[PDB]
Amino acid sequence: GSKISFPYLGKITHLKRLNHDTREIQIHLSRPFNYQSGQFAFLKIFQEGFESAPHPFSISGGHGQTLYFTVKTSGDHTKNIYDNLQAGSKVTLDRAYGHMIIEEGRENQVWIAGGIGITPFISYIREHPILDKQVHFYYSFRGDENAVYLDLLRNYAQKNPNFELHLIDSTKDGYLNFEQKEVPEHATVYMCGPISMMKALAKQIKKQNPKTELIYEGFKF
Ligand SMILES: Cc1cc2nc3c(=O)[nH]c(=O)nc-3n(C[C@H](O)[C@H](O)[C@H](O)COP(=O)(O)OP(=O)(O)OC[C@H]3O[C@@H](n4cnc5c(N)ncnc54)[C@H](O)[C@@H]3O)c2cc1C
Ligand SMILES: [Cl-]
Repeated sequence: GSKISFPYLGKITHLKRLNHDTREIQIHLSRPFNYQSGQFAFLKIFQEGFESAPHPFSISGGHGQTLYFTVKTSGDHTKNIYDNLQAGSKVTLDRAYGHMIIEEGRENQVWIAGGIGITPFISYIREHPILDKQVHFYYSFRGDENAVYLDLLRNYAQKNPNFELHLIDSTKDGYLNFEQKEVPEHATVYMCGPISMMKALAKQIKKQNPKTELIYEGFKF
């Protein structure tokens, strides 16, 4: 307990409904905030009609006094977020958490995202406009209407040729599968999506390419 730490006080400045069920929150904080792309944080909302309990969400962009989250409806709080959350509202955050720093991974990196699991990588893309690493990125989503940030990703491919982008619509091709997929020899694979999808892909990637490093963060929708 050798540090006195105060929560990060914030105001919500902008919101955008990216699709039918996912909403992007832009926050201004009272003082600069440390994180590294791939970490999450615990957000507490103070608006009439909202529970103020802390929910974790992956940080999906920002530096300094700007922080972004992208929320997919999955239950009542998130549904309330999509529907009713309002610019002006006060929020606090404790601090960054997680062991998924994309910076610290190898030169070579494979990225796998299922659904709203793309958020941590949007973080990376947003804060590294020119890309240093070598990236194969697999974005899996259930139907075009569950994809987000498409334009941002395509713009990023155009600016960064060392950025290689695969869009899988799982309803077209079936769940992503890495059995007959090879992996760069000295690569780090990062993954984020439904827990069910993580565990299945971990299995497939530790067996085919058992020499690969693999960091993931699951959740349930
Ligand atoms: C590290 C991490 C990062 C994350 N990042 C993100 C992110 O970037 N974006 C994002 O949208 N989410 C993210 N999540 C998930 C998010 O934290 C939760 O999904 C969210 O806080 C749930 O809030 P809720 O009240 O809407 O869900 P709840 O209503 O609490 O329920 C959650 C789930 O449980 C089920 N459920 C609800 N009520 C009941 C009941 N009475 N009985 C049985 N089952 C029930 C629902 O089907 C629902 O899907 C992350 C989670 C983790 C752990
Ligand atoms: Cl799951």
